[PDB]
Amino acid sequence: SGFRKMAFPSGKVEGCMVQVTCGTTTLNGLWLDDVVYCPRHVICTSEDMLNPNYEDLLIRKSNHNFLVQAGNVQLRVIGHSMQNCVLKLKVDTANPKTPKYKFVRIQPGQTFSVLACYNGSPSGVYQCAMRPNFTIKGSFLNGSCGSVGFNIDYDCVSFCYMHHMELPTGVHAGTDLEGNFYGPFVDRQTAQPAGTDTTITVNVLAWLYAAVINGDRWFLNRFTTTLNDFNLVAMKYNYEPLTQDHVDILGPLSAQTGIAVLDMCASLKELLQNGMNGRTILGSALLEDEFTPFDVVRQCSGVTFQ
Amino acid sequence: SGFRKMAFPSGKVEGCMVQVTCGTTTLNGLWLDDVVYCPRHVICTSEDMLNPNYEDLLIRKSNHNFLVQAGNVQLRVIGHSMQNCVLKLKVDTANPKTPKYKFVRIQPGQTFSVLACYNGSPSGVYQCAMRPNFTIKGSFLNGSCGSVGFNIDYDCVSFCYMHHMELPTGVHAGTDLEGNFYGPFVDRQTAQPAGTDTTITVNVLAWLYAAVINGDRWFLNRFTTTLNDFNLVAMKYNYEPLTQDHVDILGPLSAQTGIAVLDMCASLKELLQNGMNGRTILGSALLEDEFTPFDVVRQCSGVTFQ
Ligand SMILES: *C(=N)[C@H](C[C@@H]1CCNC1=O)NC(=O)[C@@H]1[C@@H]2[C@H](CN1C(=O)[C@@H](NC(=O)C(F)(F)F)C(C)(C)C)C2(C)C
Ligand SMILES: *C(=N)[C@H](C[C@@H]1CCNC1=O)NC(=O)[C@@H]1[C@@H]2[C@H](CN1C(=O)[C@@H](NC(=O)C(F)(F)F)C(C)(C)C)C2(C)C
Repeated sequence: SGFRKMAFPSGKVEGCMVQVTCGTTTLNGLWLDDVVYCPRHVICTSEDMLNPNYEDLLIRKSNHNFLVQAGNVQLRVIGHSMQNCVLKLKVDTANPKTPKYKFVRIQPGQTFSVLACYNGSPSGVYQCAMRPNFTIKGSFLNGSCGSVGFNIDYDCVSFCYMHHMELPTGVHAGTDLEGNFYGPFVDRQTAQPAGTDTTITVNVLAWLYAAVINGDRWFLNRFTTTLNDFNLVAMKYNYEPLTQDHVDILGPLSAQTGIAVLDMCASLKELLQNGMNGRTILGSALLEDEFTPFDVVRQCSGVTFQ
Repeated sequence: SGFRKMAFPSGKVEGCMVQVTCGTTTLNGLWLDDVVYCPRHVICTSEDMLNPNYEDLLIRKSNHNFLVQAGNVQLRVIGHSMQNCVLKLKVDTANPKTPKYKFVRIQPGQTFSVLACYNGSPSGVYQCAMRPNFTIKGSFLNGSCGSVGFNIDYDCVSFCYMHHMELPTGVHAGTDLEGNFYGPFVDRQTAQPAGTDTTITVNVLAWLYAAVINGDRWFLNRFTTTLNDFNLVAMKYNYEPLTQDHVDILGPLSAQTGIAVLDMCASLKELLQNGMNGRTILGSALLEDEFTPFDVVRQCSGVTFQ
C-alpha cells in the first residue's frame, strides 16, 4: 500500500546524457547511437537569444566548433544538421549504453519523468504532466536545457520531451525529440502568451481510484450520474470534458475496484460542488491531476522495467 | 525556477539489484562487489512469518538453496551469514557495476530516495523521509522487500534503508544495511506499536525558504521571535523542537534569501496559529515537511552527481 509521486528508473537515460558546448554556451545533449540531440540555442550568445536567426547562426559553425563531452571523453563531431528546434550532431562513436528507444509526441494530460541535468550530469528525477495548455510544471535552472522527459515500457525508453525555456511565472516549455514545440511557443527570449490551464479530469478520476485502492473511501457517495450531466457541472470548475475514450481507459481501475466510472464521476461532482470540508484524500487537501490511469496501475500493481 | 519532489538519479542503484529466491519465497537483493544483501525473511514460508526463528531456519539452509539471479544469469552462492535482520550471500562473481558506496544510518527527519523493485527489476523511484517515529510513508507491494533507500554525494551512494514490512495503516518499516531496524519493530507478522508521529520543523522551514526562492512570499510577516517562544507555540501543534543545530543547518538558505531563521520562525508561528486562509504555498494547501535544507539547496542550486 501507499501512493507516492513516482518516477521511472532513470538509469537508461543517465547513460545517454552528454555535455554540449558551442562557444561559451553549454547545455545538455542526448547521445543515442552515433547522434547527439540538443536544443539549437546552444549556438547563441546571450544577445542572440533575444531575437535569433538560427539558420544564419548555424551557417557560420562547423563540426569542430561543437565540443561534446561524455564524462571526460570528448566525442568527435563529424556532421551536424538542424531539425526544427533541435540540433543533431553526428559523432564518430556510437553510445554503447544506448537503450532500446523511440521518439514519441505525447498528448496533453499524459505524464512523463524528467531527468534534470547540468553540464551533462544528472541532478535528479521527477514526474511531470503535459498540461492542457502545453506547458509543464517542472524544476529547471540555468544550464538545464537538453534535459529530457521520458516514459519506459519494459526495455524501451520513449523520449517525449526536451527542455528549452521557462516563462517568468515558473512554468516550462520545450519540444519533442524532432524539435517541434509543445504549444504555441518559440525559442526566443520574448514574452509569449500561453492558454489558460485546465484540470485533467480523467487523471483526477484515476487518483480517486488510487485513493479507494488505498482505503481512503470517505468521498464515495451513493449516487450515479450521466456523462452529459457530469461534463456540464465540471465545465464550471475548469475541468476538461470527460470523453468516452477516457471512460474506456478508466475501465481497468473501475473493474478492479468495482466502482463504475459514472459512479466515481458522481462522487467527483460532489467534491467539486461541496469541497472537501477540511479533509484529505491520499494526504492531499487538493484534488490531484498529474497521475494518469496507467500511472495508478503501474504503481499499485508493481509493473517493472527491463 | 519551480520546486518538485525530486529523487536522486537511480542508475547506480539499478545496476546493483538482483532477485533472491529461497524455496518459494522471492524478494530483492543488493549486489555490491561479491556480496548480496537481502532481508532475512526470504528463508521463511508464509507460516514461518507469523513467529519465525530465523537462526533455526537458516541452520537448515546451505549455499545452493539460494537462487540469486542478475538478469537471466544465476550467481553462484559460495557462502552465507546473517547480520541482524539481513542475510549476506557471498557469490563467486563481483558486480562490475558496483558504485562507490557507504552504509549509513540516517537520523529521523532525513530524506532519501527509494528504488522500488520486484523480482530484482526496478519499478520506480520516489523520495521519502525517515519519520520521527521511525516509519516511512512509502509505496510498496508484495515482493518489494529488499528494495533500498539511498542518497548520493557526487559519485558515492550512501545506502540507508532496506525495506521489510508494512503496518496495515499503509506506513512502512525497515532496516539499515547492517540489518538493524529503524524504530522498535521486529520482522514478524504480528501487531506492533509505533510512536505517534510529529512534524519535522526544520524541514518545514527549509520548504518555506524554497517558497521564497520561488517567489511565493505572501506568508512573510514583519515580526521576529525567540527560539524559546517559537518552540513553546510549535509544541502545541505537534511540531518537533527546533534546536540550535537546526538553526545552523538553515544558515545557507537564510544567507541566500536574507531572511533570518528566527524571522522565518515568526512567519511559521503565524501560519500554525492562523492557518493558511485558503491559500497555497508552492501549490500545496498543507505545510510540507519532507524536504531537508540540503534537498532545497541541491534542487534550487542544481547540484549534480557523477
Ligand atoms: C536552458 N538551459 C534554459 C532553461 C531556463 C533557464 C531558467 N529556467 C529555465 O528553465 N533556457 C533559457 O534560458 C531560454 C533560452 C533563451 C531564453 N530562455 C528562457 O527560458 C527565458 N524565458 C523566456 O524567454 C520566455 F519567457 F519566453 F519563456 C528566461 C527569461 C531566461 C527564463 C531561449 C533561447 C528561449
Ligand atoms: C516484502 N516483500 C513485504 C512487503 C510488504 C508487503 C505489502 N506491503 C509491504 O510493504 N513484507 C512482508 O510481507 C512482511 C514480512 C512478514 C509479514 N510482512 C508485512 O509487511 C505484514 N505487516 C506486519 O506484519 C506488520 F503489521 F507487523 F508490519 C503484512 C500484514 C503482510 C503487510 C514479515 C516477515 C514481517
